[PDB]
Amino acid sequence: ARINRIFHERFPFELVKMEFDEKELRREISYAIKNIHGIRTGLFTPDMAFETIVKKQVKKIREPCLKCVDMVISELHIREREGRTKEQVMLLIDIELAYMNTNHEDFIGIRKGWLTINNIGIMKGGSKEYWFVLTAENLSWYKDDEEKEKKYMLSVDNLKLRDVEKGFMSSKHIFALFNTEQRNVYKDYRQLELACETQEEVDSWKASFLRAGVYPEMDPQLERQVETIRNLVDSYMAIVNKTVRDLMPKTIMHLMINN
Repeated sequence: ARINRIFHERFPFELVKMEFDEKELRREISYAIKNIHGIRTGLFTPDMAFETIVKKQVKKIREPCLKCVDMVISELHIREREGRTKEQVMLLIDIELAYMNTNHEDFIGIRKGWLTINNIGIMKGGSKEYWFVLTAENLSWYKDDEEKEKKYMLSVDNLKLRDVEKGFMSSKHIFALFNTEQRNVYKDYRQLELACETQEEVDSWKASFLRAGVYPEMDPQLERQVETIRNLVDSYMAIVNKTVRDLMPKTIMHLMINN
């Protein structure tokens, strides 16, 4: 049975092969919102945009759960018991689809790093380094990784993202945050041309800014609704994986091995 225990701790590997294309998840969230409103208008995000995307991904779990039962039967009347152990695995998944419990270990119940300001004003020299935290809502500056100072901030929206021309440092690739409707870019430091340690870091920052909602150098509302639903789905599917990992061995131990 030290082989069986590997299954109970190899089954977690099958549950992470269930890959999906992100742009297909966003596509289905969008069509879900539109079909839920119907003829009406989108004042608030509907619940079924969350419930029906989650219910769709949970149904994918039936397969690996029934693989786990077959593997354990290989290691081990045992056939007649297989007819009863697999009902309780299907019936446990059905129960997961019957009700959506949002009261625990859920949101209801994005990028960090050091950035250097390349352009320095008349009152300062060298370069200015600060600890930067990016969220989907706002930008914040700090003097250290402890994130205690809370001195400068920028809005994710009403802001634009751009690359830079030739002449900027190549050893510390520089991007820029800027506005065109305002002269002062959220306590601007000479157009906020910020250097990173590597070019890959800049690209990752640009991706995070775009995800947050920074405009590159239905859509305004639908994209925010799609993003909100996507994050809520991920957090709730983390719960569903923990429950399945911890309930499969006990269902097999009770119904098959101990009998």
